Amino acid sequence: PRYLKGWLEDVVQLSLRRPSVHASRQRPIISLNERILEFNKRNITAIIAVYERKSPSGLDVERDPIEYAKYMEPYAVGLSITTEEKYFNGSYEMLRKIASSVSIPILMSDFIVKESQIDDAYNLGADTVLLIVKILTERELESLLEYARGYGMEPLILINDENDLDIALRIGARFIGIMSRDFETGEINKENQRKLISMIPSNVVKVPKLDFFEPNEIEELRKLGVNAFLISSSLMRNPEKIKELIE
Repeated sequence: PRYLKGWLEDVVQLSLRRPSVHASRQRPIISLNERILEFNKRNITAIIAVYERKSPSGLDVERDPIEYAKYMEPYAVGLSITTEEKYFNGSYEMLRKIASSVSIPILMSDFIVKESQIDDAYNLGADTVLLIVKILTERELESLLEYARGYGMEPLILINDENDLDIALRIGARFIGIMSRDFETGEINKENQRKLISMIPSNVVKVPKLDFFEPNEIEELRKLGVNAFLISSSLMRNPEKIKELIE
């Protein structure tokens, strides 16, 4: 990985030590990026619903992992499940149980720094994985991208700034996610996100991450050629809102 400090260094050190899981895939592979293109062709808004394990406050808005996934299955283009344990309270067992319960694409969201983590994703039933440019060297990103494609996965490559985007385009990323929060400060900056979006070539499948939204904001981004949306907070607090993004 790159030279890091703070909690990002801490989670990288944890991920380097993550034991590989002993599981056997009993699930087809459903390409998430290609399903997004199918939704685009049918003019159906493509929402990747982000599941969060625990609520950040005492408000009892926690969702059962299976009920949430089953609720989203008829509407979402895919699901994002976070398997990081220390800060996000995820687990491999939670991913496995969700994947055996639904038949739509599952994105494994974690801090992937070694090949065995992609093995884990495949063996547990995930259809693709998240790769984060900021924590990897250019050559590590290239290697892990080729490695995931050897499983038939097109990973979602997550960028935060102009340097990230430059690397991603040069290595031939076809599936790019754009953060709305700054990586170093945690502050939401929709303005910087829209700037990066507008620089991505049209033939790349591009996916901004959004916590909250207004319906008009979605249409404006779709107008720029955004292909799909990663949405978290608004759907955890009100899962039924996904029905308002489709109809």
